[PDB]
Amino acid sequence: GVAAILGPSHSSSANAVQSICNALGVPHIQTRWKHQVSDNKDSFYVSLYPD
Amino acid sequence: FSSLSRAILDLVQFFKWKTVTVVYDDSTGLIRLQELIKAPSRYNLRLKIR
Repeated sequence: GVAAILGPSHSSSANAVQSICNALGVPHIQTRWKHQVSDNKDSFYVSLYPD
Repeated sequence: FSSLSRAILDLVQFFKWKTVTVVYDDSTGLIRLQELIKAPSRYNLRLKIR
């Protein structure tokens, strides 16, 4: 148990992380740019990275 | 879509086009077409995208 995870810096498993987080409701914070999937209706994520 | 891009490029050249526009849906189409997108380096092709 935590408040939130810090995302791994590579998109491949990053998607796993994210589809985990919003699946179990814990907010997710990402640092590395990922491939924005156009219709990923996830809602528990932000990214400090310059978009 | 790699080899597809080669074939498309062949078709383009066979028609001898000297201008063209590529249009996609979402940015993934880029990856889908990168090979053609690399047209200008080899032959005289000007292509644009929207």
